[PDB]
Amino acid sequence: HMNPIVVVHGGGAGPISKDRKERVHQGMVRAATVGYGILREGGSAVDAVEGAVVALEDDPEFNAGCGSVLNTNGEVEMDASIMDGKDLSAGAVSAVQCIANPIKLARLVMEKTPHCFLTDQGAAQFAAAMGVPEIPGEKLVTERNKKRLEKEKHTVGAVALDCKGNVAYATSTGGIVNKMVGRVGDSPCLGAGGYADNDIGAVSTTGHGESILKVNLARLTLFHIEQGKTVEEAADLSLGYMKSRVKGLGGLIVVSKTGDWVAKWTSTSMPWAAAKDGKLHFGIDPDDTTITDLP
Amino acid sequence: HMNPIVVVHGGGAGPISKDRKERVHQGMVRAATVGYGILREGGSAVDAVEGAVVALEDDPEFNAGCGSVLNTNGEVEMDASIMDGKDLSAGAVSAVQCIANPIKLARLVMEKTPHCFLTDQGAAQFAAAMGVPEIPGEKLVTERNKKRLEKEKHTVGAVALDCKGNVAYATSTGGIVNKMVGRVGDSPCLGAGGYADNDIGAVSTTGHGESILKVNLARLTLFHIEQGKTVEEAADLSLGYMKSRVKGLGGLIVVSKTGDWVAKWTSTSMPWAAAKDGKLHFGIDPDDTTITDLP
Ligand SMILES: N[C@@H](CC(=O)O)C(=O)O
Ligand SMILES: N[C@@H](CC(=O)O)C(=O)O
Ligand code: NA
Ligand code: NA
Repeated sequence: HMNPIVVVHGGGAGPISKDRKERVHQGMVRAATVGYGILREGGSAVDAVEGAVVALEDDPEFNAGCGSVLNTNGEVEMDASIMDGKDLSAGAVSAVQCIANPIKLARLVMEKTPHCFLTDQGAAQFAAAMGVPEIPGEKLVTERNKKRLEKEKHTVGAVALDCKGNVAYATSTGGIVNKMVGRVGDSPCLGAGGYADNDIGAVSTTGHGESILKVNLARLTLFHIEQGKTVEEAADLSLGYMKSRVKGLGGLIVVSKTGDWVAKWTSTSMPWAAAKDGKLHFGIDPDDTTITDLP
Repeated sequence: HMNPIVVVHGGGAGPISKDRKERVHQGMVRAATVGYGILREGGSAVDAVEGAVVALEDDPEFNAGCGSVLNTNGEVEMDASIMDGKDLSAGAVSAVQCIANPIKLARLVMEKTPHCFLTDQGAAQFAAAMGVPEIPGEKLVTERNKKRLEKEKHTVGAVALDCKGNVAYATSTGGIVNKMVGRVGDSPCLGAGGYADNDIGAVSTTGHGESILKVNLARLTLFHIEQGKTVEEAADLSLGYMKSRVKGLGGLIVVSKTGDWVAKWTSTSMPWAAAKDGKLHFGIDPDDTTITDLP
């Protein structure tokens, strides 16, 4: 049986407030442990990535679910995708409003529809039909995101490997601040915001969404892994190509089917945490990584 | 400088009857003629692919624009995307309504916004801003498509290389008949419905969208070329993979950076056409190709 692992991220970005680092760090910690606790029971890779991401959606320090950034209209529209590495089954939603957990809906699309990707109004209709509570549009909006929008008006994810050796990813976001209405980035798009294949590995992405789409970052990262590269080498190859070809910056987390894993980025920062073998790992800035025992 | 070449497809299909087959011919020659016309006239691969698909969008005989299949509530929902190989510039729309030419709307996304993908409500507001006409949904609904919907309950593309060596793809669709409200297929998804890259080539795909999304069919084809497989070898294996892994059928058109091209499909039939060196290649069933002179 495979030594299970979960990696998590809370979004590529620039410099982060030191005080905020503590809310983010604890955010990372709680999502990774949630993830590892679901795996602990011998739970599935899909379960673990879904659970990890639900936690980060509910945590207002991260741009997904509650605390999602605001579009040009000062409003929240969310993107999500989830993928099962066994049969490449996938679920995705784009442009969804006034709901707690985009990733759960994405999982609802994967499991309770013959499709893989629902959008905007039909995603809203699907949500209702599945008994997803509509939560007030103001409970997702925070004051710090309001001050983010005003200045400009003048993403979370997880990968897992379960005890049976399956891999999965989950990525969730409110997008980029001051985005057009109905803008869809890479997060809900298979191959871009993440990919998962048992014959290679699983990936969740973050960074400049258009650029991530343009280069199909998640799959590319795996193209390099098939071709015999280490998880690190491949991550640097893929992010380096996104920087070199289209001048976009980003980050990613990845676990291979051998359970070798890495977080690597070309944004200034990328909060990440991984749980493997009863230890929790954490980082924000490159070459600055701490490790603690995980009960 | 290179000889220009356009390849169009009219989508994967089951068996095609007598009447439909010849009508398919006419639409395909029109579109290949418009695209090639553009190419012989110093126009871009992007202009060529856009022109071809518009032709097939306007034509009620094809599943895109006028003549789109209807969703679960008798309404036309359309996806389209376009991509330029030079820089990986791209645009796309998903679940758009009440407009004749979603591919034209996809081009504006590329060239007028800083976004690559719009959906539904957002897409409509950007259409209104760009002056795209707002016709009633019914006028895109044909009589044939009314019939198939009541019967179910009980895609078009173009790739071009230009004289300047730019490659592009376009893909447009009405989706699949009786699709859930707001279901999004491969067609507006870079790497799925298509991919253009001046340094490899361009692919446009068709068939069961959910399969195409999962395997990233278009980008997968281009990967094979990158390994040194020829364009037909590339298509054979990428389509081969969609078959074994996700149980998925469809087809593609591919053009290498150097001029080579093919149409391949694992589905029953895929209407297609090509134009290069003053010749028109056309077929629907495997190896039925009529190579004729273009004046
Ligand atoms: N990839 C996200 C941004 C982020 O990762 O923060 C988007 O463009 O939607
Ligand atoms: N791929 C298209 C349908 C097709 O090409 O047959 C879609 O799923 O929307
Ligand atoms: Na959040
Ligand atoms: Na049409």
